Amino acid sequence: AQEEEAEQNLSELSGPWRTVYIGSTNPEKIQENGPFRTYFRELVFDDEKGTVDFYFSVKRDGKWKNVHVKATKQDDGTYVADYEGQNVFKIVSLSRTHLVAHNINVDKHGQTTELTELFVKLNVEDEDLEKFWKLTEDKGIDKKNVVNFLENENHPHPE
Amino acid sequence: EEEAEQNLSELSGPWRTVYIGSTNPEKIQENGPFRTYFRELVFDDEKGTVDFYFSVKRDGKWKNVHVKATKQDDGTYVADYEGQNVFKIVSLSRTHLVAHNINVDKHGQTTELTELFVKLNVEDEDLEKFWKLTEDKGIDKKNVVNFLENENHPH
Ligand SMILES: O=C(c1ccccc1)c1ccccc1
Ligand SMILES: O=C(c1ccccc1)c1ccccc1
Repeated sequence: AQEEEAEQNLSELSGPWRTVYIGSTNPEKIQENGPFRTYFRELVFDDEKGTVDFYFSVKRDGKWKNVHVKATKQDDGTYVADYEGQNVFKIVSLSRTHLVAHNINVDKHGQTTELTELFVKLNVEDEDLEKFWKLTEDKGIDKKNVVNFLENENHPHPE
Repeated sequence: EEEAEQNLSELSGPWRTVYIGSTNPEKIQENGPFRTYFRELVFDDEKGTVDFYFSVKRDGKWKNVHVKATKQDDGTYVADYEGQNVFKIVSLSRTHLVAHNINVDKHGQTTELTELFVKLNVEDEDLEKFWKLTEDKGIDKKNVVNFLENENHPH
């Protein structure tokens, strides 16, 4: 026989995530204007369809682009996705706080690039959200006069 | 299983704004001085100060701003930024900060703000796992980009 089915409950991990480090066997891919110099914003895991949606930003041709990629899991355990070629992505380490992954990309010219990455989750606990809303209510502030900086398109540029 | 010793200076590092509320909506609307995107906070126990590093859009352009707040005997902080500010920390832990700020501008107008900020924690064991994986794939350390420091020092 082989290995047995892997238990999964990644739905919980969905939410805002950020890029910490990305390594590459080909520096061109992550250098300025590179296709994989990706600033993550959000990750959504769906245990039913067995997919992962990536929402990130990349600067291309001097302009900033918000990209949405959808990855599909395989019996293999790895995920496949189309972005600047074909990608085979593997989650090496995962938890409520971090994600260490390895990705293999083959561009249109058949060039194979291997990338490693570390991403961290921006966790907002319910207890702390309640403390904010109560405080906000005590100061007589209208829910309408509250801005969400986690999901706002009008944000600073890292480069 | 181990955890770093808890210290105030241990709270220093990359922080992000989650929510900001204002009694005066104009202060946090686009081009408002308090629509602040936090980058880093630096706490200093000995000196009784907190250094704020954030970005704010003004006249269609992003500005990086640094503000140093000083603690008072009553535990609150004072800071000079678009008038005088009295900053109060309502709840603080390794992962979150809830604060109340009172601001009085150069015209005598008072605005009361509330905010929820979160810290971006990078654990030592997670960094090691990343570096072990990176070397396993024969990736040179100079072929690695630090995205966190780019976002913390934008332009
Ligand atoms: O930005 C990555 C990526 C972006 C879009 C599709 C697949 C992967 C990536 C980089 C390094 C490791 C793992 C994933
Ligand atoms: O922008 C804030 C601020 C920035 C610099 C000095 C004082 C206050 C702030 C926002 C929300 C809650 C508490 C304080």
